[PDB]
This record gives sequence, structure tokens and C-alpha cells, in this order.
Amino acid sequence: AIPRERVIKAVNELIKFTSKPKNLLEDDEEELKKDLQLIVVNNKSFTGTSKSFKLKLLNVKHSFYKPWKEASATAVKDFKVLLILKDSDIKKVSEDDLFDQLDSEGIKVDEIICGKDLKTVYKAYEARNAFISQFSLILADDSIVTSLPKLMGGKAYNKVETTPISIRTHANKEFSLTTLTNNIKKVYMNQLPVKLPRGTTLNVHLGNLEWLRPEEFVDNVELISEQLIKAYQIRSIFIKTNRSPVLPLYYNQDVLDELE
Amino acid sequence: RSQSEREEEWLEKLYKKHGDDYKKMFFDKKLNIYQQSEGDLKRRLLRWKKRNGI
Amino acid sequence: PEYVRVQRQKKILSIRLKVPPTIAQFQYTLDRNTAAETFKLFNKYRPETAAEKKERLTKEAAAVAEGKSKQDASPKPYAVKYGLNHVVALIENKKAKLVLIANDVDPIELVVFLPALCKKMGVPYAIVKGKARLGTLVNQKTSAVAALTEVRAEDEAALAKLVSTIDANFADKYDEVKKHWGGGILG
Amino acid sequence: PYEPLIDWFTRHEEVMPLTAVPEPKRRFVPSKNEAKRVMKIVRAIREGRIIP
Amino acid sequence: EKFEELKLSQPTLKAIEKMGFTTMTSVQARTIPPLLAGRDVLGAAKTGSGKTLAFLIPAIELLHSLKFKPRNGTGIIVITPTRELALQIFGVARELMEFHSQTFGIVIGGANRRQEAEKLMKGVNMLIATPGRLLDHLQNTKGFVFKNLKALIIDEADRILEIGFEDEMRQIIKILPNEDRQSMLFSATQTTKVEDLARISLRPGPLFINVLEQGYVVCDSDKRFLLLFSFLKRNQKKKIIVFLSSCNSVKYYAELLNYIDLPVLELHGKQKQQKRTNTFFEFCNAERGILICTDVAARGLDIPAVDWIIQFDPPDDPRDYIHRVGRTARGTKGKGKSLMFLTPNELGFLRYLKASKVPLNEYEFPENKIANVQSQLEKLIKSNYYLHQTAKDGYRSYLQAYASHSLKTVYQIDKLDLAKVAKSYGFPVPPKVNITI
Repeated sequence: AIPRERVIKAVNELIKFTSKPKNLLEDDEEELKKDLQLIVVNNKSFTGTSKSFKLKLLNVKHSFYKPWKEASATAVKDFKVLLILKDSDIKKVSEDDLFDQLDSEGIKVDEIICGKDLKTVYKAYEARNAFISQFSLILADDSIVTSLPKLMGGKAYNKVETTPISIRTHANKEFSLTTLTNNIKKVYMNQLPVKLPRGTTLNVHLGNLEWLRPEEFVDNVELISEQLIKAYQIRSIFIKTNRSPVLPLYYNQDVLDELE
Repeated sequence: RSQSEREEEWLEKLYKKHGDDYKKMFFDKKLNIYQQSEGDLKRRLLRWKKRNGI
Repeated sequence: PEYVRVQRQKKILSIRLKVPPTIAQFQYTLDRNTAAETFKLFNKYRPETAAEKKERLTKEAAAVAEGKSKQDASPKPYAVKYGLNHVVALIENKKAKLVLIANDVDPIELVVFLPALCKKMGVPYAIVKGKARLGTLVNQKTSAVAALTEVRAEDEAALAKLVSTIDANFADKYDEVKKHWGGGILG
Repeated sequence: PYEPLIDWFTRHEEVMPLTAVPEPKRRFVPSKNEAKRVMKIVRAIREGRIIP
Repeated sequence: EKFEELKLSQPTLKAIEKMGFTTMTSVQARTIPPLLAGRDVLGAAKTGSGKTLAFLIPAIELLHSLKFKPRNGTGIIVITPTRELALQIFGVARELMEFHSQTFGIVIGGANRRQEAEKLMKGVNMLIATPGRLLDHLQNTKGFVFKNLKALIIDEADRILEIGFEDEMRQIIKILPNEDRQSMLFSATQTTKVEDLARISLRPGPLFINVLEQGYVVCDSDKRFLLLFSFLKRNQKKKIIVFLSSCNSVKYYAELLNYIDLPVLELHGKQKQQKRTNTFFEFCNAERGILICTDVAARGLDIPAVDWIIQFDPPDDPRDYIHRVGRTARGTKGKGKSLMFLTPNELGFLRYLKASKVPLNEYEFPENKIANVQSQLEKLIKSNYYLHQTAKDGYRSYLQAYASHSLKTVYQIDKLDLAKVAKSYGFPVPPKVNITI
């Protein structure tokens, strides 16, 4: 596996790093950047030789969306939850139907949007980018997911929050509200998004240090990393703040022998 | 002078949605679409209560 | 006949004589494609007819007659605005996002202040050609005015570029020649 | 003679309306007179004078 | 002593009970037996000691002892420099006169003239007014019952003189009767030209009782309320008091931010004073709270050691603001960081800050971090009639507050883009307010 002890060493090093200190009233976005964890994976041929806008949802022990939301109440940008559903789906599903299910576990859908609404109400780059930039959590039906990228705009596919997440209301022939109900729970608190770019570089976003426990950070990182090792042949792992330099934790030197 | 059945039913919906408080039901969008006056709400509810439901 | 003789002798005695510059701002009007897209815009915002109105009334009234009080929800009606005093009324707030002005009105003096009034109020007016084409988009015989205020979010971006299009095509092209005395050349 | 028209008064633009007329209530809520016509039709259908 | 000990009519007793007053402040406890005795007086007292109520009680005693009709006279006349202080004195006086039978009114330059005219035609048994508009109403309004003058008071003759209304005051007193009139006046300090008006006014011989960096944030006038909202969200769980000018904007901003569900306490002259006391008590004991208030309602009461002083609106007295930040620093061992919003027309205030010689810190603004709720604001104002009217009222009272401002060299209405001000309030088109521009 991976020496958890070394991960605790590195995260305490990063806590000490971010603990190092006419000023702004409203704080710098860069100051918010220099507090956040990003996982970086060197791995052989992370392309599928093709663009992959589909996000892999990794099973994670802890859920950073709740400390996200709790700090987002204090923060300027407010955490919002977007679902994009079919026309008949929105005709059937109502909002209190969602809200009653989500107050059970204490979360909230902000909005639900049809593809019609994407293709006529926000068929304008300014309004569409402004509407997308409000949101952190974007969900979409798996049927609509492969219809999205003409409607969403590539500016939505640039960032990690702005790109949508595959989610399914169906389990049988028709959809069930139970499936969407527990499925938003699965995608919310038990899974984390993964962009899949080209090259040998993978960037995985974890989150601000102030949100979670550092050993809980270590547990989530080691779980994700074992999931990645079992997934892909991996050259190396550097985790860091996007202001900070890298931190080498784990690497496999024989992967590069096995490529060719 | 009694009350009409639709609007007393409307008041009955408001009485169960908010209860008795008026600042919440004043800023209610659904079932206060005419945006009734703060105290007209009180007057109609007191007339409705004296009519029915104490 | 007499009336054919007069309607041919009309527009001769006008152009033969010097027209004041507060007239002949009319017929310095909007070109072909821009008026076409303006009509494509306003046919998206046709007002409800009396038949469609009464039909929706009968639907909701049969709903309440069953009762079957379905919900209490409707966003707003959006439509063009077409009453002349109502059009002027939507200015001096201001509320008029676009105004179309017919060139041909037989009491012209009903209309003559409206370009200067939207000029000083900064309202994006445009002089349209033919009040019958205004009446068609508003279910009247003629209308002679056409104000539009409220627009859905699907159409709001089209609105702004149409405004910029008109201010490029009308306010830039015809502004100085608006000041000049038209006509005066004999027939 | 003739001379082009002076636009001394147009070129200053009013940033505000003329009148400080307070906005009415009925511009914001669903239309009342509509609803009175609705209840008229409801009373006619309750008497059966209008068929659904 | 106590207010409830002294000889009073029973509706005044009910009034004092409902305003929460039982005890007396010492200087007002001194001046009240001459206030009942019928002598003229001048007085040095701090702004906001309750010195409004100090004259309010025996004035209503005089109106109770005379019992005259609304057609009969005006009697009690109140001269006060600031429109804001006029509204505060009026809002305190409303419930007092409400348990009483007589009549209460407002004369303010910047109000609707036919409104004030019709109220004068009906007659008003207690007038509260600004000095400038009084010459207009005395010289111009016909049939107004002027000949009585049971009494008259001046408040803060320093501020009348510092504005410069004293010649208007001389013309007023030359219009005023003297023999029926008694004159009472409060001014914390005094000058010679104050005493010259005092020698004209005070009809008997009177006995009188005498007892650091700043933040500055230059913002455009549209985005300043948005930036206030953003900074208030970022500094949530920190108690902060915001200083305003107009009570309407106080009530409107409080209702707005409560509609955006972040917890906000309001504090203004239209607030009932027992409720006002409740809000101040809850702010002081809650210690993490948002307090919205005017300048002079904040002046009227001592301030807990706060995380931030934020001043949104222009000041009533900038000199008192310079003394107030100094006494705030020297009184509070806990650090209270002071900031004022600025508009790019207002930078001359800065050089008056450079006249104050206290240091200054510019606090910068990122255009990226903008809360972007202004579209939601405009959709809300197009939705809610009630919020629409309160927004228009905050806008109206804001512009009339600029109209009532003294330092024209710091504030000109001609400088201001009212389109941006309306967009800050949330109007795409500025509503018409009948203001001389």
C-alpha cells in the first residue's frame, strides 16, 4: 500500500506551510487558493486516446461537501446544487418531493433545470456563464449527460465544479424517486469527482485544509490512492497546494518499464 | 356579512401552512399571490376564526 | 373619379413644398432585414386575442366550477403594448425598452413628439413603416405605436443586440438629415 | 427662409421620470378584474347557462 | 428622581411607561423643575441624553393645561438643524402626543410642499421643523395660525450656526411673538453668536445648567451596497454596527438582509423606543450581531467595543465623527476598526481627514469577489410590492438626506449618478423624487 505515516508527515508539513503568514477588505481569491489541497498523479498514458468529459466518482470515506457548505455559509460564494432533468422528469418531480428527502439527511437541492431551459433561456454565453458560475454542485441525468456538451459550453468543461456529474433516476424501465433520492446521497457524500484529461498528468482536487481533520484527510487520500492504483498504472503521486511546490509520497518505478 | 368559500378555504390553507404568525405569511409567495395587507390578513383570519375554528 | 384624383394629387403637393424637419424624420425609416427581425421579435410577443382570452377564462372557470382549484400560480403575461396613451404612459417612467412608430398616421400631430420624446428620455425608438403591420401584430386594424417592456430571459439577449442594431442603423444614419428641411422639390 | 432644427433641449437626457406617482398594488399581483370575470363565468356555469 | 414621581397627566404617565422610562438623567432632572416653572433656559448637554424628552414632557404639560383646539393655535415650536434629528425627535414625540389629544407635525425642506401646506391649513399643535423651510412657510402659507406662540425651543445652536441658518433665525424671531413666547434651548457648547440669538430669545433672565487609523473604501455608488453585503457575509459571527443617514434606508436594508436571512438588528427613529432598547440590549448581549442604525441614533447611546465600525452613509457631523473615533479608541481597549465607504466624488472628505491629521488606511476591493445578487435584487423588487415601496423609500430618504447635507464641497447632488444609486437600491430606472437639483 502507501505509508500513511508519510502522508501524515506531508499534511502536517502543509499545515505548517499554510500556517506561515493597505490590505483588502474582501480577501484575495489567491489567499483562498493557497489553503487548498490538490492531488497530482503521474501515470502512464492517462488518455483514452480521446477526450473524456465524464467524471469518475471515487468512493471516499468522508464527505467534504458538508464542511464546504458550512464554510460556504460564511463564504461569499454560496454552495448551490443544480440538477438537470428531462422534461417529463421535471413534469413528474416536484421540489418539496426533493426537499423532504433531503432534510432527512440535511442537504438541499438549489435548482432543477430542463435541457429546454439550457437551450433557450441560457442560449447566450454571458447569461449561461453567469448561471453556471453560481453553482458548485451540478448533476445531470445520464441520458442527458451525453447530450450536454453543445448546451453547456466549453467554459463549463474547463473547471471541475462547472462540469456536470452523471447521476441516474432510473433503475427499471421507468425512473423511481427512490433511485434519485439515494443516488444524490451516493454522489453527494460518498463519492468525489475526477476529471480525466490527457497526457501523463492527473490533477485531483481535494479541498481546503480548514474543512476537515488532517488524519481524515490522510484516510480519504489513502483510500482514493489505493482506488487509483487498483484502477491505473501510476508513475508517481505528488500532493500539494496549488501555491505550494509538490510533495513526493508514493511512486512505482516499474510502471515505466511496463509501458514499453 | 359572512365569508366566501374559496377565500375562507384560502385562509384555512394559510392557517395550516404558517399557523398564526403574520410576518411569515406576509412574505409567502404561494397562496398569498395577491399579497394581502398586514392586518387585512389579521382581520380576515379573525373573522374566519370567529366563524369557524375558534 | 374625384377621390382617385385627390389621392394622386396628394403626396405631390407635399413634396413640392418644404416640409418642416420635425416631419420627414418619417420615411427615413428602418431597412429591410432589421424590420424583419423586429417583426420576428414582436410575433414572439403577440398579445392574447379575445378568443384565446375567453377560452382560457372558460378553462379556469370550469376548473373552479368543478373545484378542482388546481393551484394559484402564473408568472405574468408578457406582451407588446399598443395603446397610444398607454405607450406614452410607459415612457416617463421609463419602461419602454423598444418603441415602434408608424410613419403614416393621418393626424400626424398625434405622433410628432414621440421621436423627440424618446430622444430626450433616451428610449430606443424606431420608426416603423405602416400602422397596419402594427395592427396585425397586435390584433387590431391599425395601432400606430408599439411599446415593449417585459421580456423573458430567453429573449433578453436578443433584445439588447436589437437595441444596439437599431441605434446603429437609425440613430447614427439619419440623425443629421433629420434636422434638414425635407421636400420642396416640385412635381 | 429655412434652417436646420436646433436640438438644444433633446441633448440633455432625463435620468428620471417626470412624475413621482406611487406604483399601484395591482401591477405586481395577478389581475383582479380577470378574476371577477372568472367568477362571473363560474356563476354562469353553476347555473348551467354556460356548458363546459 | 423619577419621571413617574413628578406631577403629570395620566396619558403622559402611560406614555412614559410605554417608552420604558422610569428614572431621570441628572441634567434633565435639574432642568425639569424650571421647565415646569415657566422660565426661559439655555442648556449644555450631550447629543442623545434624552434631551428631546426633557422638553417634550412640559410642552405636553402646557398643551394639557391650555387644552386648546387644533384650530386654536400652534404653541409648541421646535427648531432643529438636521432632517435626521427632526425625524428622531418627531418619532419620539409621536406616541407622546398620541396618548395626548393635540396635534403633531413636520416641516422639512425636501418634503412635499402641498403636504406641509395642507397640514398647516388644518393647523398643528406641535411643530417640529428645520430653520430654512420655516421662512418659506411663515412668509408664504396663508391663514396659518401663528399669533399664539405658547413656547419655542432651539436645539444645538452650534449646528445651526455651523450650517449658517442664524440669519434665517433672526428673520424668524423678528416674525415671532415674544410676550406669550418662552424660549428654551439646548446646545452642548456655545459661541457668542449663539448667545446673541439667546439674548433675543430668552424673555426672562434664565438660570442655565452646564454639566488612530481609519479605513476608507472608495467604491462606485452602485456596487457599494453589494460590497457591504459581501463584507458582511465574510465577517459573519463578528458584531458590526453600520451607520446610516435615513431611518427608511435602515428599515429597508434590515428587511432586505433579513430576507437574505443573515441575522440583522435595526435601530432607527421610526423604531419604537422600547423595541429600540430591546434591539440594543440583544446586540450588546448577543456579541455576534449585525446592527443597522443611523448616525445620530448611534450618537444617542454608548457603543460596545466592536469588531468594526462601518459608516455607509455620509456623516451628520464629521467633526463629531473625528472626536467619536478618538473617544471610541480611547474608551475601548478592545480594538474597534473604523471604516467609511467612499464614492469617487467624495475624496475631498479625505483631505478633511488630512485636516484631522489622524492616519488613514485605504482598504482595497477585488472585482472578482462580487456577490452578484443584483439580478436577484431586481427580480425581487419587480416581484414584491412591499419591498418595492421600501426600496423607493430608502432611495427617497437617501436623496433627501443628501439634500439636507451641510458640506456641499464634499457632497454635490450634481456629481452623483442617480442611475447607479438606483441600481444599488436595485432599480434599473431611478424613481422620481421631487428634489431641487
